[PDB]
Amino acid sequence: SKARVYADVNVLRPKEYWDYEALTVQWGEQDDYEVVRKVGRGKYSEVFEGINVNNNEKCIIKILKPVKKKKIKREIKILQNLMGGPNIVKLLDIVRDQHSKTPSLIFEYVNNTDFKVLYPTLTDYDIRYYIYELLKALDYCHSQGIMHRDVKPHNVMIDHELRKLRLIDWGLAEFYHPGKEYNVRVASRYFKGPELLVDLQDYDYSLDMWSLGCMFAGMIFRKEPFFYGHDNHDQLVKIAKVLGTDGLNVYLNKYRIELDPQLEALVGRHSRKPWLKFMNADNQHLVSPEAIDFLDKLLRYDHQERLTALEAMTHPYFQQVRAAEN
Ligand SMILES: O=c1cc(-c2ccc(O)cc2)oc2cc(O)cc(O)c12
Repeated sequence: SKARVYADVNVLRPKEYWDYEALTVQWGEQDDYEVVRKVGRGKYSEVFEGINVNNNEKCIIKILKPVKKKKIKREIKILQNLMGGPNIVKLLDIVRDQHSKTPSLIFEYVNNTDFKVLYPTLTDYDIRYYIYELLKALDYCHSQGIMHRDVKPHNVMIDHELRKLRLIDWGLAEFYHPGKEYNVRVASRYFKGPELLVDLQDYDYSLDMWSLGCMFAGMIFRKEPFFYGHDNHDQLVKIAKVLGTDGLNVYLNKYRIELDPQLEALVGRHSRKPWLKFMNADNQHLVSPEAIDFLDKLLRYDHQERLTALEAMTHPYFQQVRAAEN
């Protein structure tokens, strides 16, 4: 399998662009940036609101947990390559503690509201707006040869006052090369595409569009997370119970993949559940025919069948957002 768009990006570009292991980091001054308060954390980092003591402007200090050289260089290289692209978080500096060599990444500050409290307040129009802004970031990173591989609401910072969105945490992101087999242990469980769950390793940018579809379904149906599996096997079961197993079998046959007998037994056989079955009184004002058409075009087993980010942005679902911008 191969990406249907942007497959040649890293091929045309000089090796320096994608050869992240050859990067040599130029370290800033640790002292320039002071921690004000903790804002977040995950398996690989802790995140603090900070102050640049020179200009007294706010920043984000991302303190990395013990990480291998290769992986830190990958995140840094991707951030540098993408710096300045639409709605991509801006990496401003890279610093380290002299004693322990603990690295911190320094970013622009976004006055975020956590999705668990933000998303339930969003109007129909705001959902269309913010999904469009997120699509700008994804089309940009894909156009630059990069898959994010961890799209989820936790990685989308929104200053709802300034209507500003940034796609953050490029720590799982990778360069796309035609024919390459990737680790499937990427993306957060609830946002893992079928490709990850059935061990299809030669995946591409389309993985992010599945994750976006999950995020989107969660928003319009007010069911967060939308596919709620307890482990990676259960995650495929949850998907199969929505999309149906008939669709799953054609997919598996196309890419000549056989499931583990344990997984096959858990998946069983399931009818397709139409999208309107998720509609209720609470989500009613969000679940229009255009929303459904758009969602249906993202949540496809076959990664080659999903809308590209560029296509998604042209969907009639976003026509009002485009018109406002034009
Ligand atoms: O402005 C923010 C930026 C970041 C951030 C987190 C990881 C990155 O690679 C880059 C930026 O995380 C946050 C996490 C929060 O809970 C709140 C934030 O405002 C931010």
